Amino acid sequence: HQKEVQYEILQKTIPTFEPKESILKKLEDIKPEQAKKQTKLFRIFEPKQLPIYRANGERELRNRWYWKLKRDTLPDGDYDVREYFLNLYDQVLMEMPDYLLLKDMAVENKNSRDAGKVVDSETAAICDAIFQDEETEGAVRRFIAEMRQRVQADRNVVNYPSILHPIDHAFNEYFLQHQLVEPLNNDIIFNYIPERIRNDVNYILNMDRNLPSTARYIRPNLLQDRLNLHDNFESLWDTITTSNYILARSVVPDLKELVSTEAQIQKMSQDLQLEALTIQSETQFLTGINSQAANDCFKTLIAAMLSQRTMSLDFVTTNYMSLISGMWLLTVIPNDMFIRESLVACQLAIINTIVYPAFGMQRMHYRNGDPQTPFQIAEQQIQNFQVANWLHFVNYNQFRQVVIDGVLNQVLNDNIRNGHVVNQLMEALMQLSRQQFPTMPVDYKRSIQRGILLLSNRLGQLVDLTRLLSYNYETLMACITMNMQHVQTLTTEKLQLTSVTSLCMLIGNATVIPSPQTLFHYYNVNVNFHSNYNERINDAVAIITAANRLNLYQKKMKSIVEDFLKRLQIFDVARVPDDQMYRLRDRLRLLPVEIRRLDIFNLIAMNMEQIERASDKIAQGVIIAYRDMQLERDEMYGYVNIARNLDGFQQINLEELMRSGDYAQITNMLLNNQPVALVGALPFITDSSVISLIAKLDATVFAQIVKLRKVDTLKPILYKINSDSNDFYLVANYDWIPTSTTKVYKQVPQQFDFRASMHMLTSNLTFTVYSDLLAFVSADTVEPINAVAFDNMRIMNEL
Amino acid sequence: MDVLYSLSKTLKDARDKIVEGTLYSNVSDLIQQFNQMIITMNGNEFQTGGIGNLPIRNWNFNFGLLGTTLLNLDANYVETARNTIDYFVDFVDNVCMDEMVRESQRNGIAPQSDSLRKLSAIKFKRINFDNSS
Amino acid sequence: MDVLYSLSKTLKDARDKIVEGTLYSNVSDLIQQFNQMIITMNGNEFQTGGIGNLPIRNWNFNFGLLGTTLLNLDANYVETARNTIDYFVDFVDNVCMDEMVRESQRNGIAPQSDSLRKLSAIKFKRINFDNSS
Amino acid sequence: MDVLYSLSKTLKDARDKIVEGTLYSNVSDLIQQFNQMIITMNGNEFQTGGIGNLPIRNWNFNFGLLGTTLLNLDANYVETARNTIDYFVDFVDNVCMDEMVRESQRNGIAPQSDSLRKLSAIKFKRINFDNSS
Repeated sequence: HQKEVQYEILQKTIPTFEPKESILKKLEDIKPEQAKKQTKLFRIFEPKQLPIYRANGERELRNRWYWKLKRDTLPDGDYDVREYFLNLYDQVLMEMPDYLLLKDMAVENKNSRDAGKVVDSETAAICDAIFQDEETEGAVRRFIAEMRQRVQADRNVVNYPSILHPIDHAFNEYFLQHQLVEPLNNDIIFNYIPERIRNDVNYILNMDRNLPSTARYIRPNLLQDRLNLHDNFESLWDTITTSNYILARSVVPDLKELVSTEAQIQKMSQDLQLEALTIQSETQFLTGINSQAANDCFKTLIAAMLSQRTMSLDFVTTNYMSLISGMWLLTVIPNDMFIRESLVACQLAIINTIVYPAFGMQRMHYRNGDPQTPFQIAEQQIQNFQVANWLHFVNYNQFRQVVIDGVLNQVLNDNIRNGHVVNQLMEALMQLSRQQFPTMPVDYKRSIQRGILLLSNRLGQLVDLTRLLSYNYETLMACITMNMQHVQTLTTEKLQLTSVTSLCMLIGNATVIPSPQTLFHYYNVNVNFHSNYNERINDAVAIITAANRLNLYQKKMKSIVEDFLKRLQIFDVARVPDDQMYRLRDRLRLLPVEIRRLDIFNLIAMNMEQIERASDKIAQGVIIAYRDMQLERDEMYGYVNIARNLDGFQQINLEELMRSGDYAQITNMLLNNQPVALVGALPFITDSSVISLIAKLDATVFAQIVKLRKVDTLKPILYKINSDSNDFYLVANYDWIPTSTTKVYKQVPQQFDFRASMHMLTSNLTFTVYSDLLAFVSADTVEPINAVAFDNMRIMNEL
Repeated sequence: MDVLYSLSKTLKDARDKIVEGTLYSNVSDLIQQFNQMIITMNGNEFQTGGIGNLPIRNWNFNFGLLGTTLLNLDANYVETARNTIDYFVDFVDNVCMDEMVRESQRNGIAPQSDSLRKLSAIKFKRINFDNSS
Repeated sequence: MDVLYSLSKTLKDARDKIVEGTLYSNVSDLIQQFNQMIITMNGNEFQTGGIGNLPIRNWNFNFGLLGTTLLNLDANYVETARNTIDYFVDFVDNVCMDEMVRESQRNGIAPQSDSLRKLSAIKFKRINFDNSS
Repeated sequence: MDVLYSLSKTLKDARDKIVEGTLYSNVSDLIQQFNQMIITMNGNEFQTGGIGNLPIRNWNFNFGLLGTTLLNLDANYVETARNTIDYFVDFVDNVCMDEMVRESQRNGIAPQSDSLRKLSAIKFKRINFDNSS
């Protein structure tokens, strides 16, 4: 018992879920996305009143409207500020709409002369306050009682006025112009079903519902690979093929009207006698089950070929009845599907005790190394026409690599698509059923020559069985969207040749085909996984590209890839090895970005500076010149030491100072009183006191740097002195020019302009979005006795 | 010198590609260049001319960015960009005439005018565009 | 007139850039222009010739869009686009020969042929591409 | 022959568009072409010259891809690409001189040199770029 230990070491590096049949729920829970629809206009700013001051004076009897960033959650430090714009970037990604209908948002204008409307609830609250206050001019107050919507019921175009900031209009015009919604008719649905079902006689399809001009849909992404998973991701392609294996297994139909197994074991046990010399004598017969071997072999062979998952053969080499029926397995199903080490062990076992014995030849040794299979060596060794016609098909029996419609798929010959190759397997097996078998004991000779005529006498039932097996493989591969890439899988789904003997000796003449409700369901869950696969790539290559341009070097992109493989929902992500976890990463950052997710990153990156500099929490730098520069005048703050550029001073980055750790200049320039400008994103302190200005307060907060050796506690003062918040009389009554040492670098806001902040938005009136396009398709099926293959000739000619 | 060619290349392309009715994806990469010209050039001030009868002019740049949100460009978007291009294309004429008129004997391959010496800083190197002439 | 140059510019680029084996990102913005030509031109009908020995031909446009889903272009994608380009490039020859042959004395700068007067509507202005010649 | 023009077109554009300080969106589609040159050309080996006094040289390609993660290109990104362009542009000189020097009488329109016969396989067809000359 080392065998269960050595297999477990290989299993722990594979992300397949351990109950293997629980994957089928995880594939059928992937839903197509719901079409979004918003109810608000995406506002970042808002207009708010704010008191203003005179030159060297107090508050006058009026106010002004300014543009203020609502919800100021801006942190400090240059790394944390532009990390905040990555969480804002993802907050635009998860909530952008797929479509917009502005009539559902419109609110009545209450100041309008006639029945006029505005676009939502806040632009009616803004324009009402403009109508009331005694400052707005006559051409603006008269206007907002006269601005009009335009409904235009035909053509479905509406127009509604809006009051938005120029940044906020930029995000809203992009949502209106670029939306994913496109019209539907009966032609697009007819070009949506696959090509074989479009041109089949066994299936009957038409349209039984009108679709108006109002109907719509969205096109799910259906792009190929982009990042190759089938060459170097060996542990990662294994769990993909076992998830297509379990899906295609539950789609193939059951067998119907088999041969009664009580009268089938009875003929087999008396046609070959079971007292000769053998030691099993009852362990030869395990083919008595029909709904559990012949059913579970017919499902195994088709689902392994649709999923391109390799197979391995299980047999007992003393059982030859399990070995004769392996001659039919190899002449129908291509040898690419099997493990090479298990193919040769089954080919050599047919030949050692059957092929060579049939002609008195000496048994061969293989010296397990060559490119030549045992069928390939035994072919130019035998000069018999009837056998070497069969040995030449069976080794050059492989798939054919060629595309349809953009999908590369693996297909086979003509002679397996009809049952014509079985007419050679007859002759070849029958030929050696008369080989006199020299040196063989006649007891064991007659038991093996009669066991071959158990199979050769069933010609008409195996010609039709491989005629049905090829049709069910052909029909179900119309609903494949990804490529059928062929590569040897790390683990292997196992075949028992007992199940093949149970399939060969029990089949009847009953035709089973996939019903269209099964053909459509298998097509939906292939598109739903394939569209999920492309939408997650385009989400992962956007956050990697954003956090690189945004200079986030501590981002650690492994967490993006771990969140990538969770949302494909078929991966035990804690078992993926580390080299494929990193090889998957540097394939993501060599891909172009989708233009919808790129037109928004430019739309945010060109507006990072304006959002940051209207913040009311952070000031982005100080200067220190050690000389009594005077105090600036301002109608916002009264008197303030505000700075507006950094000219003639050394700019010293506070973040690069923090990361390096070696200061050595901030110590010198502060001990010896050097002029300096510290560029950062600090938070500040406001101050309304003349006594605190005379006491030289602002130059006493920088000695914390040299002792603590930290920058995170930097916090300077903003002198905002005026004639209402403090005791101002020291300014007004004496003759002195207000001076200070330091300035706090900060920008003033901009004020509400009505003409520059009113727009006219245009959308549709109404429509409906339909998902699940195949519900508009009526589907019927010809009676299964009358079913024909590609050559317009009936399958199951056995009746 | 390399950034003087890069100013003229994307003012030539701005009069050719930013036309009325064109699709936005045709000009989606030019506008990212033209907006990034303006950000570098704002706040600076220049002075050309002074030799011979060439008059002295002062230049000052305070402009706003272009919009990046339409699907097809309209006549508002063209006419608000033409009154920005026409100020830059007047600036480049007076820098090129200021440099063709001056000469030196020690090292003539260096820039001689006052404006082209100022454009040769590393602050202005981000305006650099393709060099295909 | 401006949209007659814009038809010929993106038929010249369609024979040059849409080649076999090329990467899709090289032609990702041309196909958005070439598909948006076709949407504007469908349903219309034209008539050229009639003066001298220049024969009368009737033009009618009913074509389908191009695919936008490959990674490298193959020989199916090229050969299905060449039999669309070859109908447009025959249309532009017969509009250009219809206009070089006509003249007026009152206002010669206006279009004179029947097809070029019809292309000067605001319906056809979305075909407009860069004007770099 | 078509892929020999396509090597020279994107080495001409690589010396023109990949400059210091330029924005990344200006060169975002050239680098996808230039990286896809390198993937096709690695592992192969060539041999030019041999006729007259033209010397025999052996060519071998083992290079790494370019980075696709900056916002503005810096002097590290330019100087690591110039020492890749300068090996390809030396290869194309010796293939073009190997072909201008040879001739045949049966079918002269076929390639004659050993390197240009090897570039005419379907493995090398993905290097194909626009054909505008």
